[PDB]
Amino acid sequence: EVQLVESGGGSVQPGGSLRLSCTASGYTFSQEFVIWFRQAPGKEREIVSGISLRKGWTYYADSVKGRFTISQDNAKNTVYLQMNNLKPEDTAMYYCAAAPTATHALYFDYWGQGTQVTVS
Repeated sequence: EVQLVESGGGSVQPGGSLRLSCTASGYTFSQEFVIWFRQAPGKEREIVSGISLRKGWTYYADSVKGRFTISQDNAKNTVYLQMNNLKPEDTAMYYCAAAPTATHALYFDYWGQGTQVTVS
């Protein structure tokens, strides 16, 4: 009984900006870590960012550091991904996922239908 729903994608010019949302519902208290991952057609899933909701620790893929920022709003039970200075290489479907621990990518779960980001 946890569900995550992604929104906020769109088409933007190179250098532009989007804010994605990951809106959670259900008994989400166990799901202390949240990630955003992306998948482009014919490529493998890439984790772009993660956050510990309890401690505020963050992770970023090297190629998004300085461009993307993950944050949370607990009243809205939402995690956001600010994407600034977007690049063609960022084009993909974006999903969010959550887990009780931060040891294995495989344990992250509960992604929704994703949201498309296109940079051109």
